[PDB]
Amino acid sequence: GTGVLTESNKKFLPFQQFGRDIADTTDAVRDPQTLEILDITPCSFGGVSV
Amino acid sequence: ALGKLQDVVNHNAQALNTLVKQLSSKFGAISSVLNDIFSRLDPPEAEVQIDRLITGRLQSLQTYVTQQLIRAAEIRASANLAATKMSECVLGQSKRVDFCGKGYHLMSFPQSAPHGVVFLHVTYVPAQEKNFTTAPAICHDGKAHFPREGVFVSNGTHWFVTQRNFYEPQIITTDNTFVSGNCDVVIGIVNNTVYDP
Amino acid sequence: IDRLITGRLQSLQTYVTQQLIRAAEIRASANLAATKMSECVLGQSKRVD
Amino acid sequence: AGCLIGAEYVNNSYECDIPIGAGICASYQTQTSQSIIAYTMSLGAENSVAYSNNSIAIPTNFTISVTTEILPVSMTKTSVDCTMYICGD
Amino acid sequence: STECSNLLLQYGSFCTQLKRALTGIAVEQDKNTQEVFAQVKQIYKTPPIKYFGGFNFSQILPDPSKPSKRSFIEDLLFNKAQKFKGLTVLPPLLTDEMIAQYTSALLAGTITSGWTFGAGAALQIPFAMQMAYRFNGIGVTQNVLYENQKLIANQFNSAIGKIQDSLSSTAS
Repeated sequence: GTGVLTESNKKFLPFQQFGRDIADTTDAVRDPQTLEILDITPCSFGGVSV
Repeated sequence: ALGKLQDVVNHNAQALNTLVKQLSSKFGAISSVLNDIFSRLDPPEAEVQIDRLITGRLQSLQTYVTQQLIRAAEIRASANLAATKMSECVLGQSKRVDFCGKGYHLMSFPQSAPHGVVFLHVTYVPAQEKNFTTAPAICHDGKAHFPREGVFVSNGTHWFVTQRNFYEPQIITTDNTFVSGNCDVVIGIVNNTVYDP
Repeated sequence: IDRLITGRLQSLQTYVTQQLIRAAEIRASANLAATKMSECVLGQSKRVD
Repeated sequence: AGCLIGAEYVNNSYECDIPIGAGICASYQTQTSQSIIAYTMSLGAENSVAYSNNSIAIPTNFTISVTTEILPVSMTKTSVDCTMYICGD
Repeated sequence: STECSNLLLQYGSFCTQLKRALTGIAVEQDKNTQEVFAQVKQIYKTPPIKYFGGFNFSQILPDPSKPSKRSFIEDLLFNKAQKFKGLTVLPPLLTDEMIAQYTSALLAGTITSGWTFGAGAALQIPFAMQMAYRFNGIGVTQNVLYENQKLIANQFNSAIGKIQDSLSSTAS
């Protein structure tokens, strides 16, 4: 996927790796070889009006 | 001023243009020419892209019909509203506020227009107001009097009775008042005298 | 991908149609409320009920 | 609603000409070269009327005005062909 | 999907009609929000003295203490979601502050004029005389009011007080 990687203050149980949101979308991940709670955010976009 | 009448015409023109342009669009086919398709592809495979084309065309026609129905609903609503407004304004005077223009409704004149109707409402707007001293009622020697159709006003020295739409000072007589109780219950009573012809 | 985009376009068209149908009634209710306000606040009315 | 690039915010208040959003209205107005300016729309002027216990206002003149109103009554008619719009020859 | 946009244009032009419909819906919503509130040109204000013959209006007039500038009833009614994949919500043109100012100006103009501010120039008239003139529109004379003004004001105050309690009780 694509997005910005940040750090969230979440406490995941030591058996889960993925992360889902209310709208069935990925929102949180786990560092494979570091075990750190990472947070993803969608890339910047929007509309243009003249 | 004719934007409301030109809007529906522009919408119909845009819908017709879109319906005409939707034909030149391949709905998952190699080309749009049915003759070229039937000449190039084999008869077995010729019954694949034509199905998608006819499905897309039927969907476009259904969407057009739905939009036409949605527009005709509002057109009928507006026509019924205009008919009611005409029947209430032209033949008969109405007392509904803000309905027959801004002001006191006096008359109306209908006019014709392409796919529309124009109304001319005549109103009544007062002007040149002036401040005056008012009072609820006046007190006689042993009785009270209330205005029948008007309001007691004063220019500073004398008292008169005028209507609530045009300043017309008139003397206070017994032909425009009525006795009801005495001067012990109204808050703000004033002492004066009435004229008896 | 053709079937997917066709289904998504059909869903979007259904959503737009539902939005238009709802906005029609919303406009009707707004016009009714505006008429009621203009008849009630801006003067006394004699219409029963 | 976003970031407006190409206009300056004026601390005055005028009528709304081009609606932007959240009460913001843009207008091509002179600042004294003419440029697009941005400001907050005004609802109207102040007309505070006095009010006492023994005051009344009776008019002395009147005027006659004539207004107009436009209302659509109908539209145009349409009729398409079934076998001609779907199939050619 | 840099290759998904290639076959998107092959099905025709569908983004123009839907965007036009959404823009029309937005303009219609703005016009509906305007044609209900924006009906007067002059913004009337309330006088400092709040002795309107004996009738209390402290529950409908805007409260200047709080920054919201709303009345007591509007607070109870008021005190009672992100971009998923491109769905954006456009903010309205008229704000809650402007709507509250319009409502307050309308209420002040009503209380000050009666039924003349909506038909012409603003004409001042006492509230007692306004009620006496309104009572004649149904058959009741003016002496009934001039006698039972106290009872009518008490009943009006009781009804205004009970309206808020009923609104707070009913949650539907």
